[PDB]
Amino acid sequence: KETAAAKFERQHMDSSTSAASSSNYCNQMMKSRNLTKDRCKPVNTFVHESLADVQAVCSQKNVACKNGQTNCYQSYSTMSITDCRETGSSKYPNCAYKTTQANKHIIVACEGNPYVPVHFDASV
Repeated sequence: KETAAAKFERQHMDSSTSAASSSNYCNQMMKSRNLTKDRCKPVNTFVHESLADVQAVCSQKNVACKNGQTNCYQSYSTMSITDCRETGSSKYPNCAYKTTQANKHIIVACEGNPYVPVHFDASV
């Protein structure tokens, strides 16, 4: 088992780099983090901020989640993220991704005790 919170850090945290390093980035990371094991995860965002910073978002701006639930929060500041988007030539198990760096507000769903991020909802 892996807790919800550990899963979030696995799928979305990458504080070692401040930006989307290369055009290779998503191809390497999606595989490293086991995001291309059962299929190619269509889209995935990595956050290049400190873990304390991303956790703090749970006390920031409360907004509606895409799914209609209300445990979503938006960062007051923009954060450095990298979006990974599956390409056309991407054919499981040979998943292919486009790497895109950006600075945006992230929206995460939080839960538990302590209240931590468990899902990445959107970036804006």
